[PDB]
Amino acid sequence: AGTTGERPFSDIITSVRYWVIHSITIPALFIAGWLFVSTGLAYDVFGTPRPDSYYAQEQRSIPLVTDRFEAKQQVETFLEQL
Amino acid sequence: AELTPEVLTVPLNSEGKTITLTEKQYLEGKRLFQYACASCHVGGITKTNPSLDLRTETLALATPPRDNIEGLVDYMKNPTTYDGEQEIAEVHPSLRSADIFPKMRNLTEKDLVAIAGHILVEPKILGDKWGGGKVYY
Amino acid sequence: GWFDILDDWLKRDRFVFVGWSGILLFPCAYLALGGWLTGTTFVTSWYTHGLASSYLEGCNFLTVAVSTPANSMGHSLLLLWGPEAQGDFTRWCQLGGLWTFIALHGAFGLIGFMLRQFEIARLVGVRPYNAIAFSAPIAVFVSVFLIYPLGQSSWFFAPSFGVAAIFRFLLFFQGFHNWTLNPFHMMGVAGVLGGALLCAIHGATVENTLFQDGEGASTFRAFNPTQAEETYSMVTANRFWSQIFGIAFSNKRWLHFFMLFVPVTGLWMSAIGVVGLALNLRSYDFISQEIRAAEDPEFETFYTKNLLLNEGIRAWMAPQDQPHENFVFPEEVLPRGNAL
Amino acid sequence: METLKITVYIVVTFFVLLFVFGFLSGDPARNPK
Amino acid sequence: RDQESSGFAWWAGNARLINLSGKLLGAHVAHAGLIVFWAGAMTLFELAHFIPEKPMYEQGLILIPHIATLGWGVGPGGEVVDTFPFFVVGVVHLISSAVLGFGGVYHAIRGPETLEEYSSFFGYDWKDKNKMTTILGFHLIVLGIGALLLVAKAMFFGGLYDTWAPGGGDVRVITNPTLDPRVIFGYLLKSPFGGEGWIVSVNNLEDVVGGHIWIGLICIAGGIWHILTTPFGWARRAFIWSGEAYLSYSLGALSMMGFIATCFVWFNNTVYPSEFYGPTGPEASQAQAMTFLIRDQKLGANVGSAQGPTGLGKYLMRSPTGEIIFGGETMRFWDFRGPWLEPLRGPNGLDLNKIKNDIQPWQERRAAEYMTHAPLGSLNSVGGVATEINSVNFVSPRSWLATSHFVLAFFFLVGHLWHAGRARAAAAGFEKGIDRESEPVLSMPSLD
Amino acid sequence: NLWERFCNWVTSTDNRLYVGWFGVIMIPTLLAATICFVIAFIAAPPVDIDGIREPVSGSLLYGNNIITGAVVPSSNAIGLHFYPIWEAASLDEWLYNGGPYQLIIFHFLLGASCYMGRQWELSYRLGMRPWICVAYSAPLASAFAVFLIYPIGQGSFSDGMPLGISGTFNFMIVFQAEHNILMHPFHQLGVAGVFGGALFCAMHGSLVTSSLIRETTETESANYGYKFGQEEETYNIVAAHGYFGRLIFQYASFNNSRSLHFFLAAWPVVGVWFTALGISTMAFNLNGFNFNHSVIDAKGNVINTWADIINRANLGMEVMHERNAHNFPLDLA
Amino acid sequence: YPIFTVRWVAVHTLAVPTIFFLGAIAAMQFIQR
Ligand code: CLA
Ligand code: CLA
Ligand code: CLA
Ligand code: CLA
Ligand code: CLA
Ligand SMILES: CCCCCCCCCCCCCCCC(=O)OC[C@H](COP(=O)(O)OC[C@@H](O)CO)OC(=O)CCCCCCCCCCCCCCC
Ligand SMILES: CC1=C(/C=C/C(C)=C/C=C/C(C)=C/C=C/C=C(C)/C=C/C=C(C)/C=C/C2=C(C)CCCC2(C)C)C(C)(C)CCC1
Ligand SMILES: CC1=C(/C=C/C(C)=C/C=C/C(C)=C/C=C/C=C(C)/C=C/C=C(C)/C=C/C2=C(C)CCCC2(C)C)C(C)(C)CCC1
Ligand SMILES: CC1=C(/C=C/C(C)=C/C=C/C(C)=C/C=C/C=C(C)/C=C/C=C(C)/C=C/C2=C(C)CCCC2(C)C)C(C)(C)CCC1
Ligand code: OEX
Ligand SMILES: [Cl-]
Ligand SMILES: [Cl-]
Ligand SMILES: [Fe+3]
Repeated sequence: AGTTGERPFSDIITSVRYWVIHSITIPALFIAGWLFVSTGLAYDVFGTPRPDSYYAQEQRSIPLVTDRFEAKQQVETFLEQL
Repeated sequence: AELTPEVLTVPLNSEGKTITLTEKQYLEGKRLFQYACASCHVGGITKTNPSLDLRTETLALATPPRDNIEGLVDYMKNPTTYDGEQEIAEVHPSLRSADIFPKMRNLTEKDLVAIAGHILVEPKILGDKWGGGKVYY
Repeated sequence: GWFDILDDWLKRDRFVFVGWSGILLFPCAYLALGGWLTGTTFVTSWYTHGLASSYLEGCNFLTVAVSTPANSMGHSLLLLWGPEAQGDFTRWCQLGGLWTFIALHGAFGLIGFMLRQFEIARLVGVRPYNAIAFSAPIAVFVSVFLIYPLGQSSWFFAPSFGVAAIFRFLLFFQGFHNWTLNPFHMMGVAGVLGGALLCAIHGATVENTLFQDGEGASTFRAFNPTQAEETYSMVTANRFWSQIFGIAFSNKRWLHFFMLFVPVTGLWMSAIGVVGLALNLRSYDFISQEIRAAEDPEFETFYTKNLLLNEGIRAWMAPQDQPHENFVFPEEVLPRGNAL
Repeated sequence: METLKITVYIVVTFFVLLFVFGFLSGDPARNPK
Repeated sequence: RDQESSGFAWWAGNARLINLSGKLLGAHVAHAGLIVFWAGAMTLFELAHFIPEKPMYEQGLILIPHIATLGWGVGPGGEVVDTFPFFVVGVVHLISSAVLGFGGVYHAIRGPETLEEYSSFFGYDWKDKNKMTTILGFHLIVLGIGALLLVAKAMFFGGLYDTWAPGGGDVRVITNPTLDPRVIFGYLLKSPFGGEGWIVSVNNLEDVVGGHIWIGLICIAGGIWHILTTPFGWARRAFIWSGEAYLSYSLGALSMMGFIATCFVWFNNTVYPSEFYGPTGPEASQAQAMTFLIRDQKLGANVGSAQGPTGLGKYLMRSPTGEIIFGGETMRFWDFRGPWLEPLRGPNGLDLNKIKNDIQPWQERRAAEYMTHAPLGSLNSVGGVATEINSVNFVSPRSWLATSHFVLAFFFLVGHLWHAGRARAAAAGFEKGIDRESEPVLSMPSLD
Repeated sequence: NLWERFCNWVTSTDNRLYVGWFGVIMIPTLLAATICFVIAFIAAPPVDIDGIREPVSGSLLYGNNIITGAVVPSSNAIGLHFYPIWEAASLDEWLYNGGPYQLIIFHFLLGASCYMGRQWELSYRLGMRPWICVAYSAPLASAFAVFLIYPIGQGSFSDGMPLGISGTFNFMIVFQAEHNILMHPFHQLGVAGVFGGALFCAMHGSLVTSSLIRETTETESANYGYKFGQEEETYNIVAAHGYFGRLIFQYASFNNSRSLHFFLAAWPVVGVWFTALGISTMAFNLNGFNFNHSVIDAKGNVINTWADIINRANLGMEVMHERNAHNFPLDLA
Repeated sequence: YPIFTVRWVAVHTLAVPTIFFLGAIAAMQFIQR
């Protein structure tokens, strides 16, 4: 097989400089992901309904899209009646 | 949609008096229902007798009326037939027969109110799903 | 020339080969994978299906999915800048724009990968039979995720990218299409199961006809990639199956060609059948037996039994599986056996 | 039916006895080496 | 301890212990400790999660029912009266594990790697047919004594729990065990199919105790036999005599016993009391037909003349041999016997007069209970059929015990096939492949 | 030395088809099951499988084709009871109650089990390694699961897989409605085993064919570049590994043919082993994952998932399967 | 050895978002209705 030329993964993940850098970068990305949910930013970015944002106080009728081109406003008018 | 106090507000007796349960009280009545009722009463039906369900409309036409907290707690102490002609504690779990139904032993008076409440609150949330059967699954 | 300079860089011997096909493959494939991971983690399906389908909503790995666009969208491309989303990323996700995003980028990803197979095979110096074989997964993807919903009313009836969603797709095709009764799926089954048989029986035979080229009990060390000799006895393997099964392989080249043929042919056959289902052209019934059964209430086969099951599946799942139809079935119209 | 039962029972026994006595007849020795 | 000097890779590293009696002994004692450890650890675990007023089969218990079956910590009806014997069993097994582990580790990494040049008594060679049978004889006597411990427990030390006890289930002392060979060895000659059920159909503790007396004596006698004798000529020519070979012999045995234990825990409700393990499959189905028979009869239905949709009796029908049985799908389960159903059994099966008149409330409760506790549940422990909604957290211990051991039984059969075939090949001399300059087929004539 | 002559012919390696001691049992049983199957598939009268006096036609002469034809399982009235011919008052009764089904599968399971043992036997006679039979244990366990193990756990051979194409489909559909086999991690491993098997089969087949060393021209088959029993390998694994090692990355490819071929055996066998155990464990009603009404909103409304849609489909099979066999609300048997 | 290569990018394009996503789902386990 030989080796292509890049630095072997084995020696990198066993190097100190690597874990000096990645003992900060990896947890930060983890925390960043945590904050993306705990702040509730994920809900507003993707438009995913919160546990209290599926129905109104007295409806079981599914807010289903029935139109094609006016579908955007049809979803927006669903968000309004909440 | 949330668990508002008006949803948790259930009739107390048979003369109009009501009571608003708390959210934790409902979660307790849910946990206790799964503990000693769910085996025969999943979803408000009755596996060993599908002719009778835990629907509010059904409980109201029972004798004595069971569409309130006072009625259900009494049933959990001294259960009777739908017409109340005979007592059936010998074949139905109750405080009166907690010797042959051991799961009813550690149930306090507070525990009975929560269960009674959950039975009344649930159809106000699930609608006809409560006591409906596999059709409404 | 700049073309020749770029060609050198693209075809550099690396840990991960790129090539000209990489310009198409890598970005499309990354977006298809990323789009699915994004949708199954955050994006819902509440406005398209009336379903939860992300970890954020409480779904697990088996139940999460990127669901198909609403039926009212038709066969729309649902581009982000399209007339439906109108540049709004949030609305785009809520309408099912990520499904077409994955399906389309995933399609050109598969094209890029098959091209990658051609490209590398040309540089190495081997025949392109690996690329040829990969035409079967592509034919499957195209027929099922593209052609079938195109034949139907909308993208809605295409498979949703999810584990349980696929299981829905399976049972749907039983209740509505009677897909099991279709001979083109049957040939596909024979190809897949037959492929697994060939895969198991070849590896087992080779491993149990090995020559002794070492002193160790673990024979894996007794092989070298640059050796010129066969590592197992074709002669001994031939006599064995000749006496056990009656027939046996005598030609290694035909053996490994056949191992290509069986599962590839099967998938292509199942692909053809799906194309038919796109037009509701099903192998649903046998007219001869329907005539008999309708005239004779004492005639019953396993075929007539399965149709009763399909009738049950349809009437019981349709209102929720097709919420755009606004189906309302009173209990008394539901097909039910006794007691149950 | 009684005749059939006896017949099958004898047939089965015959073959089973062949299997037992057969493998008891020095089967490990029956190998190329 | 490497592939270069062993021949075996790391994933087959335990195969390096074949010719190392010392380390191998430590491995078998250390693993033995692991078994006793789990026994004690899981027992204390169940006890800490145990709720007395709840049935054992609603709390996911498998060890406590085993103890309770031995008549420890239970009373009339199988109700728990003392949790302390459960505690003792857990502690003692847990304490003993530390001992076995101590010697297991010692013999493995500190003890002599070979026992042959240390002690001729404990040293053994696989080829030594006389030594092997002696060790076989020893452990045989060990198993014989263990079976007599159950006998002693049942006859002298409190007895066992009898679900068939008069006036309801209770702990009873076995006074007259069945020694009649026509009964004991009668089970071994019964058919494994429906209505017969082989040894699984033992339905009284008298037979269970009497059986273990026979096994207790047979193993001791057989143990003495294999010590004072050496394998006969026909035996020496019929078997493969090596370490891996003996392993495959035991693997086949354990696989067989595994399948047997599965069917036993699924069908038998005598040594697996339904009070502890929950109702069996047949039992729960029978209990359902019982429940609606009672309910409908109260409403005024005539269950004897009630015609079902198919013409068959809706509540009562006949078995292929004529016996009066419950109607519906449960017709298949007409061979079911239970202490709650037998009171309604007559000489021709279910007696209609006892049904109309002599049904007692405790039978109605028992039927409804077992009906609503059928061994049906999902992998994430959701009670009921697959179409059921989330509410009841229940999967019967019978389902857990039957499935788990069937898996183990099957893989041990695979283990039998693997280690047996290789033992044959290794003894013959081609387990590592075919000799290139001496291929057997090349010396054989053509098939055509 | 007369019985020795018989033993030598039985264990003979010069027979066109190896007999062996396993074959001494295999040949009669397989012939018995086969002959009965062919006759029953063609000319057998209807069979009351559900034991409710509702006979199900399965043979060609009674209105079936190849697709709808089947040998129908024994009656539910029989259950797990052993039902040979001599236990019936007449062949007419025996046929009405699904007699042929038990006769075939029992002779078949015995024959098939001996078939596996027969595979070890010849390999021992030839000086081979004996684990090919272990690979055959994967489909054999699968057959044991649907023919023997599942009827045991359910309590009737009427719930065994019918000997027919449509009957097979009936077995699958009813199974899903009662066990949710799709949401079971063992069937999913089985799917991964057979999809992966087919993938790897197509994969191994394509890579070896691609790396074939030129020994022929364009006017003849490439297969003639290989001669039976030749010393040299017909392809170049070095080139093949060079290709697949660049298709992904080199450490995701096999350079060891023995290690590669072992993987080819391991993956689908292990996969089928699990799906075999899947049926075997679901036989004792340890069913697939149940996530019905798992997602709930703040108020308490059930927010459906794809699992709930699967449930609705399962409800449809459940309430319709064996429409006349149920008298009570819970399906236990 | 080179530090930043094509392989480097190929890694972090899968690496970085994965840990970010894992942290997100980790926070979702504490969401109550
Ligand atoms: C290999 C690269 C590649 C490919 C083949 C695709 C392919 C696709 N993407 Mg994807 N995409 C890519 C990379 C790629 N993408 C990247 C890297 C990103 C991240 C930045 C995205 C982000 C992305 C999004 C956000 C969306 C798509 C979508 C699409 C689809 C619609 C594209 C379209 O209409 O283009 C039209 C444009 C062209 C075909 C280019 C034409 C170029 C020629 C030379 C004409 C030049 C004209 C000249 C300059 C004059 C300009 C106009 C002037 C007169 C005013 C299609 C399946 C859409 C989708 O899936 O919707 C469901 C969508 O919304 N992609
Ligand atoms: C009593 C049981 C027993 C014993 C004492 C042995 C002993 C031996 N076996 Mg055998 N074997 C057994 C049962 C047994 N086997 C069974 C039941 C099977 C069928 C599955 C096999 C299949 C088998 C094979 C295929 C091979 C052996 C071999 C061996 C040898 C080496 C074993 C080794 O190093 O394993 C090392 C152990 C491991 C690498 C660990 C395996 C872990 C498994 C795969 C998963 C366990 C999952 C766990 C239960 C649950 C999940 C936990 C996880 C999530 C943390 C040794 C002579 C080898 C041989 O022939 O040597 C001469 C060999 O190749 N055995
Ligand atoms: C049931 C499990 C089990 C057991 C009992 C053994 C036992 C043994 N193995 Mg095996 N092995 C196992 C599983 C097991 N193995 C599995 C699953 C694998 C696959 C990975 C292997 C792979 C393997 C290989 C590759 C080799 C062995 C070898 C050995 C032997 C020497 C080990 C040694 O020198 O360790 C040295 C390790 C240490 C000194 C570290 C400490 C070890 C101790 C035991 C830890 C004890 C911890 C415990 C909590 C202490 C309790 C104390 C008490 C007072 C309470 C030993 C008899 C060797 C052999 O055959 O040699 C001839 C060998 O080469 N095994
Ligand atoms: C399977 C069990 C077993 C076996 C076969 C052996 C065998 C051996 N051990 Mg080991 N050992 C074991 C378990 C075992 N040990 C355990 C569990 C421990 C932990 C306590 C030890 C601790 C240990 C030590 C510390 C030493 C040995 C040594 C020895 C050697 C000499 C033993 C001797 O002369 O005993 C002669 C007999 C006696 C001293 C009297 C024994 C009385 C017994 C234990 C009474 C109880 C019997 C009862 C039936 C047990 C039931 C157990 C239950 C789990 C069923 C020999 C190789 C020695 C050695 O190798 O030195 C170089 C040594 O130093 N062993
Ligand atoms: C753990 C138990 C065990 C084990 C492993 C062994 C192992 C051995 N014994 Mg020992 N033996 C045991 C217990 C055991 N024995 C006990 C407890 C007794 C007292 C009864 C004896 C009495 C005994 C005698 C008298 C002899 C042996 C002999 C042998 C050797 C040959 C066995 C043989 O050929 O079996 C294979 C068995 C057969 C070929 C029998 C025929 C096949 C039948 C029909 C199988 C039916 C199986 C089927 C599933 C049905 C089972 C259920 C039911 C109907 C029976 C071997 C070393 C022989 C020897 O050489 O001793 C020195 C010998 O003559 N044993
Ligand atoms: C040790 C664990 C064993 C697990 C069960 C066995 C699985 C592999 C064997 C399948 C048999 C196929 C038919 C015969 C195929 C055949 O003939 O193989 C032949 C192959 C060649 O080995 P050798 O003959 O050189 O060595 C055999 C012995 O003599 C030991 O050296 O055997 C092995 O490689 C054994 C590998 C053991 C380790 C395998 C572990 C794989 C499973 C790991 C866990 C997976 C869980 C997945 C869950 C999703
Ligand atoms: C959409 C879109 C886009 C894209 C984005 C992306 C591309 C993203 C990505 C993302 C990502 C890329 C993510 C990832 C994730 C990952 C994950 C989340 C993972 C996980 C894993 C796990 C969970 C594991 C598991 C396991 C296994 C499998 C093995 C065995 C065992 C265990 C269990 C450990 C853009 C902006 C361009 C544009 C607009 C649109
Ligand atoms: C050989 C070998 C091995 C193995 C080993 C082993 C397996 C060991 C074991 C060991 C063991 C097996 C151990 C055991 C231990 C135990 C213990 C140590 C116990 C203790 C107990 C206690 C401490 C108790 C306490 C208590 C009491 C007293 C009462 C109750 C409660 C409590 C808890 C408080 C391995 C593979 C790793 C590797 C190397 C080789
Ligand atoms: C305790 C008890 C009891 C009893 C039991 C008993 C008494 C048992 C016995 C058992 C027995 C007494 C068993 C036996 C068995 C036998 C066997 C298991 C055999 C085997 C054999 C073999 C395995 C062979 C093989 C072969 C062949 C086939 C040919 C040649 C070659 C060879 C050798 C390989 C009862 C039930 C009453 C009750 C419950 C409790
Ligand atoms: O038979 Mn044939 O499938 Ca077994 O589950 Mn119950 O039974 Mn009837 O329903 Mn569903
Ligand atoms: Cl029924
Ligand atoms: Cl059906
Ligand atoms: Fe190959």
